Amino acid sequence: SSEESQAFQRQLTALIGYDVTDVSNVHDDELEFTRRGLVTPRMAEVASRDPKLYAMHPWVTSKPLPEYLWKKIANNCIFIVIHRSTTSQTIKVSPDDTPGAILQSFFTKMEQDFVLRVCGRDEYLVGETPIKNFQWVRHCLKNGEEIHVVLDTPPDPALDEVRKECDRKFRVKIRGIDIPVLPRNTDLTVFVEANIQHGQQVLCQRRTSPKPFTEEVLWNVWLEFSIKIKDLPKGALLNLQIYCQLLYYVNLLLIDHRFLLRRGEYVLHMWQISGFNADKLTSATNPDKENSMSISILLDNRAEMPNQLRKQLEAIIATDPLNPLTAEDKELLWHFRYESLKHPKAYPKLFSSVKWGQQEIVAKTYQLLARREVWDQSALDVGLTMQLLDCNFSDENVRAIAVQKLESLEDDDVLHYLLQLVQAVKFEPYHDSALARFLLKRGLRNKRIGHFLFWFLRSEIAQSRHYQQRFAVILEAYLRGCGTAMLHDFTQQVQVIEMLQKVTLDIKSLSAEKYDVSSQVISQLKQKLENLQNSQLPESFRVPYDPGLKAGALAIEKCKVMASKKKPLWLEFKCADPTALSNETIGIIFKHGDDLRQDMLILQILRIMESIWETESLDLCLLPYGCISTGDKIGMIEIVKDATTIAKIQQSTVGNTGAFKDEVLNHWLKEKSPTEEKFQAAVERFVYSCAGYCVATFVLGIGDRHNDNIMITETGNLFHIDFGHIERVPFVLTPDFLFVMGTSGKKTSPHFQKFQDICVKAYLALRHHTNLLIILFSMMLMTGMPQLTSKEDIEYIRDALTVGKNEEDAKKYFLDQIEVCRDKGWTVQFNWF
Ligand SMILES: CNC(=O)c1nc(-c2ccc(Cl)c(S(=O)(=O)Nc3cccc(F)c3F)c2)cnc1N
Repeated sequence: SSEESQAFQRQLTALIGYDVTDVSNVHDDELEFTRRGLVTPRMAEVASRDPKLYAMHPWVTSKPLPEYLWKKIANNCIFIVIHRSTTSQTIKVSPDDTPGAILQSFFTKMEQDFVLRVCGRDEYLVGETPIKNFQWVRHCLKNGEEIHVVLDTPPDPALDEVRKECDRKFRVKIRGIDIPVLPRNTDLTVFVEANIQHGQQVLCQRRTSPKPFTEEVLWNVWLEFSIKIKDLPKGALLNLQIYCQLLYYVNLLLIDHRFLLRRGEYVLHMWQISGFNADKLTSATNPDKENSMSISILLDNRAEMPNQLRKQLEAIIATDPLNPLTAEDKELLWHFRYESLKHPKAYPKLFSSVKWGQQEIVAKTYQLLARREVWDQSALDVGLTMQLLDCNFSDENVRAIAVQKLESLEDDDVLHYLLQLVQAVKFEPYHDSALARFLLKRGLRNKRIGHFLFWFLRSEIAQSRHYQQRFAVILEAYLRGCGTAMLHDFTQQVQVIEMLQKVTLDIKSLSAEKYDVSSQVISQLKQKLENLQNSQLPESFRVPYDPGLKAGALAIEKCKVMASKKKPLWLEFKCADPTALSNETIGIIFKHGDDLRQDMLILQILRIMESIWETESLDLCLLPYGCISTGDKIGMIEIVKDATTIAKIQQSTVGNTGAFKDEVLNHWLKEKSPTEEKFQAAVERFVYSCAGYCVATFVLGIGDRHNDNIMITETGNLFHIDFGHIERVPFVLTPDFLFVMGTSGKKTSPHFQKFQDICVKAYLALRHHTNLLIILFSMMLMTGMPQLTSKEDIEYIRDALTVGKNEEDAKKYFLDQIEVCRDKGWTVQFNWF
């Protein structure tokens, strides 16, 4: 430790937003043991990575180029437009043409160190991929637009340079509980419930005598459990809870990171229930020693299946993730564990049929996992892998075969799944996990991944006390290997975000909950932005939410505070790239008031749904806008260009306190389209994007939305906003949407029939991926909600995806829902005030 060493570590702390060397809220070694453990995987990935592919991070896919999109290539021909200083020049090109081939199919069209970069962006077309297999290229095809690439020097890889670095039964003594003040109620009773717990399966449970609820309550009882010390499984948690009814909980790992039984005296500060949630499982103690309840404790311690059994089995094995097993189901899985091993899809259920509190069963479990050829030969099924990483599996061997599968994800697919894999770190018993390290590896290997990993981790560190220490240790590890270049770049973004976040807080307080932005507010705002430009603010920052774009200077006069109780800022920037082919603006909405973690989670489910749709050649035209959560009820949102809310459209030549008429959306649509062509391209886009959002939202159960929360672009693209947030309609298909499709008001249309057609296609696309959608929704709820039912809330999607139907029963169902919305026209829209 020099200065040096510590100098650098001070930078890290501000990048993270947490001090990982602080050891004042720990009662053991684990965290520091993870900092040192993560050194090896990091270095291995630094040492092993390609310097120039790392510096240029092509964003590519191995996936087939969809039916739509080929249908946008005419004569096996793709036009690319190079640029050198003031010169341009197109180049006709073939789908399979590697960027190296294209570059010389240009030098022959009349040295080595020139790269095919994108205009506007830190985005290279490089490495050995058919151009059609770069994502920027596919963005340009889907979107009707031309590919523009500058010709310049390949970024110096030197900038990315990484810095030099017993058969006794188990018992617990419950000494007592202490809390500086209760005043919440007068009196009542309290007991401590101590649960021995594995994969949220309670192994044993004892409680204390009840006693009067006073500021200090002492017991001081040995609670003897039914289980032997030797049958405690690794990852087993002492769960300690205070009831009246549940008020407080905390957990202690019975077995530690060094495989030793937790021995000794503990005073543990607890988390308060504020009224099935990832938070409940944390091995972290509450850092607030002042206001917190504490508890103190001492630890002193080959055959042939009856054709119809086999079909019993296969029916169990073919049932959904949320289908409960019975004692019988479990005994059948376990008894026929080797038969079950032949089915990859049985793995979750088979592992839930294990008695984890028996050492000899656990051992037999390990013996069957040594026999892992069927699993290792199986194609990655992400949904099934995801299930083994959720709250029901606390065993490291089980969780580690799940991660093993994830190893073959391409980078493109990591990115689809990144937020939910970061969130899944919360179901890990230990800080250092095969999952922790896979995310670490994948981040260091790819800058795009590594950038989102930063903000994903940072979002949790800034607002999860339960989980911020774990996530900070993993973030530090990332940061000590991403390169001083990336480090430089994160520092800047944090700098800007902090600056811009003060301004949105300051400005909010100034405005009352009254629907008016006062002269002197927009005055106050314009002021700070100048008083900040113009100080203060970096010459240019990378847009988080979109790491290719770089923002430069604000456009003070386009900036404003938004017609919302939340008073978000609407900021606009000049794009610091001269080579950019527009002068369109980079818009970021900063907002305090909403939990944008919920938005993130939903938005990422929606990108996934679009990939599901792509595999079956459907484009439902979602606009899943960028949205980075930054701290407690605060963060950033992407401004969609030429977009207007659907409430604002209705409050037209009409006006305010009334009333909703069925055209207007159509007029606005023609009003906005320069040619009757463009109009029709818009009505088309509307039928698709409409369909996508009705399926998506019905499945996620977030369909009943008010139309100030539904937007549309000038080109017909519908999109829901503010997921926020939190008589029944299944989705928002109002008369004004129908008109545009062309069916006032109980008939059929060429375009309604199409809409109905597209919904049915896309719905059925999703149910093919039913098990994947269900695990995502279930983790979503556990790691990003208020409270959620370990039956009914999660089970919504089961019923939405119409599990255990044929394609017929389902098409019916969805067309039924389409109707409910038509039968109710404007009811629920009006029902708002
Ligand atoms: C009026 N809003 C817009 O024009 C707009 N809104 C968004 C947007 C997307 C998601 C969310 Cl969650 C939001 S917001 O609810 O936080 N901001 C907002 C502020 C004033 C009025 C609104 F209707 C808003 F949605 C806004 C994106 N691009 C846009 N062009």
